[PDB]
Amino acid sequence: EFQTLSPEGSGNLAVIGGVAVGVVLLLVLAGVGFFIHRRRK
Amino acid sequence: EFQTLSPEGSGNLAVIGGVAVGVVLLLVLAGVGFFIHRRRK
Repeated sequence: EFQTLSPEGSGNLAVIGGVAVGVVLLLVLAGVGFFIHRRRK
Repeated sequence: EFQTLSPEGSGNLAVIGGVAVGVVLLLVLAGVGFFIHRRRK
């Protein structure tokens, strides 16, 4: 499930992807961050 | 899959939030969906 959203901005509407996308990635590291080591190894 | 497109639209950047944001919400329901009863206990 490889996916890559290249940077595409025009003006003020570009800020949408920047924040939106940025949130997605952060969501992964977060959940997958503790959900991967919730009880250590 | 995407069809019916106008010859000139002043919102090509809007599609960013639509997809980006839409993905975020879906990410929650997904993870929180199985992570709510994963392996039962």
